[PDB]
Amino acid sequence: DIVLTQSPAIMSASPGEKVTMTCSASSSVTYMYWYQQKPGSSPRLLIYDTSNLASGVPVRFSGSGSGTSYSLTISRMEAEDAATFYCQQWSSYPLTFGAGTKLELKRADAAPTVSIFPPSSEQLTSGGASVVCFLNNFYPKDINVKWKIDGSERQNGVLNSWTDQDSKDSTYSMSSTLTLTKDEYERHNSYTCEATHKTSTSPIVKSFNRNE
Amino acid sequence: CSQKPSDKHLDAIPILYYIIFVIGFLVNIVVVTLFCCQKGPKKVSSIYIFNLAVADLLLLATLPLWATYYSYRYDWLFGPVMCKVFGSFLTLNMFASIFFITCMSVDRYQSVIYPFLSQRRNPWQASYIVPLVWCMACLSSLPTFYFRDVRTIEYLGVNACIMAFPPEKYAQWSAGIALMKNILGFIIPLIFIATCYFGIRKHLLKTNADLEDNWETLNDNLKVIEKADNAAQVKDALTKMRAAALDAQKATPDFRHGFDILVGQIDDALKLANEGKVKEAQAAAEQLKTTRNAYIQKYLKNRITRDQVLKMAAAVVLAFIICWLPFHVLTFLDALAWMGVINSCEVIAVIDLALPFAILLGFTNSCVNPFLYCF
Amino acid sequence: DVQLVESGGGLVQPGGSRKLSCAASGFTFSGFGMHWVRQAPEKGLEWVAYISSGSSLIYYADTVKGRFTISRDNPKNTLFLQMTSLRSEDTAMYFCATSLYYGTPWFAYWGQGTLVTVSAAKTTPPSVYPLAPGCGDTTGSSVTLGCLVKGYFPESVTVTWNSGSLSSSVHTFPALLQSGLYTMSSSVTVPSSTWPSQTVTCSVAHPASSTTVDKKLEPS
Amino acid sequence: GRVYIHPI
Repeated sequence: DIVLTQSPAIMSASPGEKVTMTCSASSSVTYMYWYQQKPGSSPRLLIYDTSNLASGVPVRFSGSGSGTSYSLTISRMEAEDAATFYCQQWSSYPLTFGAGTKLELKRADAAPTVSIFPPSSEQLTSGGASVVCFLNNFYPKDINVKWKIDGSERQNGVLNSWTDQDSKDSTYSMSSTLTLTKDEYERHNSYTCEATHKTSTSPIVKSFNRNE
Repeated sequence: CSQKPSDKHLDAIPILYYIIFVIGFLVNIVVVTLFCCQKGPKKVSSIYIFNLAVADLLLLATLPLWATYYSYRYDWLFGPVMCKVFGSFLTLNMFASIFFITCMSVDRYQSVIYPFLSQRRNPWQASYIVPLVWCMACLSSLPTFYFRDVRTIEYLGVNACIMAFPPEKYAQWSAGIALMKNILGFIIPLIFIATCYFGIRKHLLKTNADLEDNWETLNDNLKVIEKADNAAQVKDALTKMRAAALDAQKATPDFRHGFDILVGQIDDALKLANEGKVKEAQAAAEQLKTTRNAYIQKYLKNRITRDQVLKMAAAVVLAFIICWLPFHVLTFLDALAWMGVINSCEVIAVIDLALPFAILLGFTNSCVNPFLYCF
Repeated sequence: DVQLVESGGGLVQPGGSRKLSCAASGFTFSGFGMHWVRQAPEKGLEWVAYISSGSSLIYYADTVKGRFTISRDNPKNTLFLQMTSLRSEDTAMYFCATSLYYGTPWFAYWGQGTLVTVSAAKTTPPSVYPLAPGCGDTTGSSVTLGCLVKGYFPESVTVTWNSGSLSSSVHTFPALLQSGLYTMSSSVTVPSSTWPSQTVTCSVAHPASSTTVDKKLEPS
Repeated sequence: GRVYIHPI
């Protein structure tokens, strides 16, 4: 029943930096445990019994704390460390985890590569109309996207999905799909995919007109 | 200091438990059934052998449950009642076994130093000693009956059959009961068994030495009689033969017939010497040579039984010390760790690693013990 | 080498039941306690249950207590978790994890995990629409293409791109829920020398419906 | 902590 609160929830770090994340408990805790988990895989044990390093774990990882305050520390940040870290307490059953701490790899800022796509012939002959817009390889992850049909802002029927941090270049990509009826699609001409990002003072725009 | 010690040491523990179970169990079955065949009409040592092999038989009979206990890694699944009955029953069979071994050492001591104790009132005394041994063993197993219970251990996630001492003074009760096991389960039996071995070795060795002494004086005095024709010489040599024959008389098993016949012949030959007849006394000395030379056969029987009995006593002492010594050493310094004297983490870890093997070493004493005593 | 393999996941209607299995190999199973630990989609880990090596000590989480039943089969080296009265809150990825140490409350060996989706929706195969540029975009720049997977259920699908030899940057985007169904997309960047002279296909595998689609991406 | 688990 012990509530675990990890802070910060999302943090970044460059290679060769010291990383420290905190895990505070409501009640007192006997032993604290630390697990690492990467996207698409199972967790692995980092720290057992508050401050003991698990077998096969690098010496950079260290755990500390007592009472109601614990912490995990990577002495020297490595590119292989960027993952999600959980703390799990034991003082009396049941067992409880924390929400986790997503440690992303800090990186130079990258502007998104925007490419827009009109609905295919299959979807049109089916009856629906989805206009897709891809923002590839940008940093930081924070980015805003506005769809505009004939200059009018449209946000009903938009889906934005961010990938996990790409392991190849430590970058982010996001997909924005504007779904709507084929009838409404055929009644307009200009479809504009705008995206404000940190890397540019003016919005990054990719548009198309059906008159092309 | 504190780490998780290597727990992969108890993989072969239940296998050893089952090996000791089948070997010691079959052996004790053979011995107990042999007592069920020959019975032994009103004997002392046979009764102690039977009760001893019975206690060991019940101990090894309770071994499989503890083998299953080590199989599931300290997880007891049989309930608190079985933890009480089988734990206190295991301890009861242990104390009964050790106490019976000590009592057998006492009975052998009395049977060797005092061959006077050869009456049928000794079995009737055993009819009170055996219930007294079981009574002292039960009153010794009472702490293992009042505290042995099942408790939940959350850090191990395991319901363990442990000694449920009051958590307020748990270390003090643990070291105290451990000291009770050291004093009552080894110290006193080692004092009794040890003193018995020193007694049998002293009396036996000095006895054989005096036997060779007297015998050699016999042959010397006879050779003196054969080649000396004087008045007051054959009489004195016959006196030496009679005295050395009376001191060598102490050899209780036939034997008393030979020694007594020799004393009588030397006495009559001395009667011929006190009258002045020297030649007849010398011919009687030749007849003495015929008797002693015709009676050297059993003189070797005494020596053979000397060697065998010596190796038996030494074998018993070495067996008990070698087997039950490590368990009480680890229990002693473990009790020192309970009272705060030993606070080294890896040392206490080594204690917790080596204790089960020592327990199986005492159970090994209960296994080979009928092989040593009965055969 | 410790191997824990989960099985028995799938789509369950609310109120129903399920039986999750955990095959263990590489160690003596009848000696260490076992744990069930789940993880909700886009959320963190959650300890579910624990059973001892001799089934003498069992602990349930308050969320599943009174409904789930953890059992053990040592002669067959198998862990079982019977889930009764399933609800949407129980939709998660279920792992069986142990410590290989008496039964301590930490997890040093995790399994592959099996997905359990609790919903009254019907299993729907995905509708794959190829995403190619509108006109030529004849600036010689590198070509970015995609495939839009719309309207499927349950959650897991896999898009594998078969294009030119290497020289492709693939981005698989996580699935979101719209109109009660799952929808996601996948992009790939290839040089302007390949497409459309070379064939670039996207493969969408939905094993929940046991359907596999291959889109060829023709220019529009 | 520490408890006595051994049979004897």
